[PDB]
Amino acid sequence: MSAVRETMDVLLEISRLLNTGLDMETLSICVRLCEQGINPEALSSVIKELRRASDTLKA
Amino acid sequence: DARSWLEQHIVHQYWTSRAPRFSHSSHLHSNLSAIWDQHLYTTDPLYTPDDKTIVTETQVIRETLWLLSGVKKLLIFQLNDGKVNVRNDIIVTHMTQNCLRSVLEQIAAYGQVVFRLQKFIDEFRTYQAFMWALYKYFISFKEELTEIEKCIINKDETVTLAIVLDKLAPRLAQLKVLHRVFSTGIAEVPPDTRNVVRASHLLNTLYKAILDYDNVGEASEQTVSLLFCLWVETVRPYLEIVDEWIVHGNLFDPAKEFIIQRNKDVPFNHRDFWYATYLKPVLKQIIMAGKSMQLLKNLKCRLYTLFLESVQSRLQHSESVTCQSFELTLRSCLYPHIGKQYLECCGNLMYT
Amino acid sequence: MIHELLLALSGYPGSIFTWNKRTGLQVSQDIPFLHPGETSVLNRLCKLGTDYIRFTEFIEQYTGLHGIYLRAFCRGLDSILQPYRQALLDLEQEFLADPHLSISHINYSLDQFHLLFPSIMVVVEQIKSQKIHGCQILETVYKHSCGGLPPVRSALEKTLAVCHGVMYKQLSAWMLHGLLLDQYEEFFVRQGSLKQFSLRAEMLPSYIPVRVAEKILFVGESVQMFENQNVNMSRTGSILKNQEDTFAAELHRLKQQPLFSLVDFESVLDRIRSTVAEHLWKLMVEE
Amino acid sequence: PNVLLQNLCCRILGKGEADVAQQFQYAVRVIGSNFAPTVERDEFLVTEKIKKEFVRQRREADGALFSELHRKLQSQGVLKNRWSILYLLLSLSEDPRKQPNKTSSFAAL
Amino acid sequence: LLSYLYKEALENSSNENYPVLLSLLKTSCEPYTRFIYDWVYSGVFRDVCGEFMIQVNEDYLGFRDKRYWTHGYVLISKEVEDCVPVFLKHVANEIYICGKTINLLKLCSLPVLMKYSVTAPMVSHVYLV
Repeated sequence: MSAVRETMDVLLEISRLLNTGLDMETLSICVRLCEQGINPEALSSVIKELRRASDTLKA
Repeated sequence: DARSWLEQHIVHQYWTSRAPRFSHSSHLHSNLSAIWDQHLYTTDPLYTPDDKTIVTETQVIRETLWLLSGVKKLLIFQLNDGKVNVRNDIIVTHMTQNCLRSVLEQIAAYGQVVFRLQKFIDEFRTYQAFMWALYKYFISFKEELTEIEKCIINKDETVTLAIVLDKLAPRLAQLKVLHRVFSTGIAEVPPDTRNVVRASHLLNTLYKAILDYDNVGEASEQTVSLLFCLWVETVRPYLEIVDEWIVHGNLFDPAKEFIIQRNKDVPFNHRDFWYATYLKPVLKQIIMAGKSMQLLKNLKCRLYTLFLESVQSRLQHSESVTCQSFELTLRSCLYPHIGKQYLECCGNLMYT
Repeated sequence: MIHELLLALSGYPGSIFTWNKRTGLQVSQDIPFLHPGETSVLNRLCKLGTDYIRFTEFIEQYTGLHGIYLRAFCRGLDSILQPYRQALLDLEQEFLADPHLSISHINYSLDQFHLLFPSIMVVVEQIKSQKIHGCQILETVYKHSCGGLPPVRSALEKTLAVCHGVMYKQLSAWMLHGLLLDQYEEFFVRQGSLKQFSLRAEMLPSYIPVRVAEKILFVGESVQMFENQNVNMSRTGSILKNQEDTFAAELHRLKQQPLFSLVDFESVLDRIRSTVAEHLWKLMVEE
Repeated sequence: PNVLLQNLCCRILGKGEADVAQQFQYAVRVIGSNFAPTVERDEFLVTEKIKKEFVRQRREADGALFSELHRKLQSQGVLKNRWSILYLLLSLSEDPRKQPNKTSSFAAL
Repeated sequence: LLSYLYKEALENSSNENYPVLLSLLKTSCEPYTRFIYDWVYSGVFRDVCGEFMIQVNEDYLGFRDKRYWTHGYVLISKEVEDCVPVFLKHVANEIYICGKTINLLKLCSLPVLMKYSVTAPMVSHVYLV
């Protein structure tokens, strides 16, 4: 548990600077899926459709 | 599921959009915005409906509480740390967008000063003592803030945007006459020599300001008390250098600047060197005392505590009813406080 | 949230109050349900937990560089944590009383420790970076207490008190019958009757004149020559004569104050010299 | 992985614990398709693109900062999937510029 | 151990750890001071139990002239007793020689402050026999 948390915290530093605009929890899921093998291009695409879908819904 | 539990026991999020949204109430005059928007959308052929962050009515007064003393606000845009302004998407349902902008722009410009005044806080001697006097008012100004915070958590809520707004008005008028003092206070950084004129002339701008407010006071004497707090704690090292210059003979100064251009002559053919600075009658008392202590520590042969006490004794009987008018009388008690020590020091000179 | 934050500030990490050994104890960025504004004031409270574990390692490292005024300086550092830890405990009983609280209340109560703690953190880093030890510890804290900020000028006098007390162990033994107990050469009286004992300047406080240093040398040198002969012919002793009992008392009173003044010290350098000054005159007639 | 992607959908929408089934079904489809990413593995190549992107939004101070963060990141844990995370973030970046339109009337068309 | 405990008694620099070790150092000196007075009021070093140098001294009936000319030192682990309250930098050498002359009458605050108050009884008894 110690090792994992310490990469994430360094990982959240980059995400807020680079302007990802994702949440903490969601990022951990993105990283677990990668380590289990996912394509990056597909993964961003899914995130994007979900993101747009949430904004429209609220209004 | 835990996410859903949080979402009900905490008020719904409005810094990120992923929480559903209220802006309903059963009164007829509280859905004013939905009515106002509708009007614009049919009258004006060219209307641009903004993308509005739905707020969360009368929680704008909680962001006024934080903003006026406390931390930088990352819920609203601040272009820099001396320019506070309010995002153009904040709506409260029981007013117009524009109407809303206008109350939040008054407190924004009043939180612009306390936030600017907070960047001066450094966690030489004169500046460190002016910092602890500004910082002292900030911990007593949050006492009233933490009171108004317990009012909104109490059920029923009570507060609206503008109802505790004329309650925090004495402090509001106190942080503005701080602004006039401070602009005149530090605004000597581009000026040449940072040495004695900055320190002297910020004690002198405090001195100039207490005449402008005390002698027109007695209808806001709230602002007279504040400028005198800032003076009694700013004058506190600058008098106690003069206390060490007599009862020990020599004084303490920074090793990178002077705060009074008090200098002692190491060879003996003159006593002390003077260089003019910025009150004016008190400066002559320093010359004559140092002349006499400078011989007596090389050749023996043959104040702050008192200030506070003469101030208090006027007070238990700023304005006073044992002095007229007003603050220069409590000061002229101090010119005898130096004087009772000063004449008997110079007494000892001729004795050797 | 409120009570769990109190444990972050007595130096105990959650995974929410994560400890990093670079930038310190910090709140983790944009965790679910934490207001933008509340993370900003929670971060000002975490700087008072960052310098607090940067202070408790500084005690345990040097108790239980080398020096014996360093560890007197550590019991100098534990005394400023004393009101901090009481104000964490007065938050603690309030948040057991009811669970609805604002973090503005901890912000209000612990700003007082946001202007003692930065001003003392420069003190311990300055000690460890010039590598200084000894009687120049007493000099190092003293001239900062000359400096601005009333909280800090009263504070550092309490830090002054405890290493001034280990300076005072040196001057009770050096005047007892002589013999300096420094184990790492830490004082201002050089180690030398068998060989002549002088003064060093590489340690010697700069508010105690060079001509005062010798006022302490010579009275100790005169009992240093009976440390040589035999301790029952002493002009001080501890059963033999009552000279030392009087000296100790004058010592105890000057010691027990958190500020040390030189005018009072120099009047009892007279009395420690003048009553045993006639002993050495009554030596060399019969010698 | 079924659980992880479903939880991914629920979290982003901030609600819907079996109502995001339709979005989920799509996501399972996209992921089940294949890609050939231009630049495949190798840590140097992705770091170089991130720095250029930083300069372009005029965030220089951030470009310099990130590079220390990258060395740090490595030190904390070493993967063979390191690159996939850094490329993922890269693509998923957001520009500060412009308003992102309305969604309060764009929903309706 | 007893000489090591006085060395830790000289480190009194956080003065809450010093009184706790004082309690220890003083209990440890109880058997020790028994071994001081047994050797100069009878002139025989006694110690068969515990280690503080185990000997009983060498008897001699061919000698008489100080009794012992060989038996080692009485404490031979430092070759003269050192660094326990009692000054011992002449006092351990003056219990030594008083031990000889009882064999010629009979048979054939500061750690330095308690050091110096015990020292002056102990120079006074060595001159008393």
